[PDB]
Amino acid sequence: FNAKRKKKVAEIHQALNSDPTDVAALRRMAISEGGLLTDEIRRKVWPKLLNVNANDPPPISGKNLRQMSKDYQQVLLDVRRSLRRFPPGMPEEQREGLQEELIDIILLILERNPQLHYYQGYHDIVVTFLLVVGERLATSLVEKLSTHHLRDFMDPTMDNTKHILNYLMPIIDQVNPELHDFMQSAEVGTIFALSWLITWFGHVLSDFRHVVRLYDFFLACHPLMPIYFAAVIVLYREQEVLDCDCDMASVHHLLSQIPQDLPYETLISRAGDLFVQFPP
Ligand code: BEF
Repeated sequence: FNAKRKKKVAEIHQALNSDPTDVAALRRMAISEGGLLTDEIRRKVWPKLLNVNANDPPPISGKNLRQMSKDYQQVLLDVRRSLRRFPPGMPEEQREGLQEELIDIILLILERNPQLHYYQGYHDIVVTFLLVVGERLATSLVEKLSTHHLRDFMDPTMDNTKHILNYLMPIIDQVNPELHDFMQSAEVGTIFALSWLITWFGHVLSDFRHVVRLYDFFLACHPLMPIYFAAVIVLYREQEVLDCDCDMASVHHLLSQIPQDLPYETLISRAGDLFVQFPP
């Protein structure tokens, strides 16, 4: 509704202009329907959700960032194969400048944080931020995300099948023991969910506008929330899975193929509920 949107926009403005900043009202707003509504609003709100300040604009990239980055060839390759992330209406020139900044953001964060290891798909998170909030803020926000919500993904000692994936099955079991037991016998594992988690579902929801609204939700929530969103998608598809061919090839095949037009607002609700009933 348009009356509701006007009220939500004024409530966001009231929260930004309060003392103290009413961050609690901003999480509520990010969690509730439509999330934060616009990128202009997100440029102000996302840094509050991650508790990052207007700060020393990241001690500049040193000179020769690219020349000293061992991951430059990998990052260049990943970024070049990411054109689909950009509005099809976006002029070629404008897009190629954003690709240049996307490379520099990733490389700068890696250089500032040598304990972090690049992974394929990281650029799907970084480009979303660059498109929403621009290059300086994308850098300081993603850096905060990289050292917290994404750290295990960027840790090569960390075994991603342990850790984050290890939550998915008990979650599904808590809510639907049949589906749990079914997927157990298919020996399907949890690897199917992994691409979703490390790219924050950029290839699960088609509409870029839906993806950014999901980032509102993830930024407002505890860092394990994406696993509950994965769980809720799997549970949504229960019938389709219970009608499957029961093996690691069938089960994988179906779940990996994402339905068009998922009810994201409903699934976002359900992920918050599930989070409450089976917390980390
Ligand atoms: F050009 Be792909 F590496 F098909």
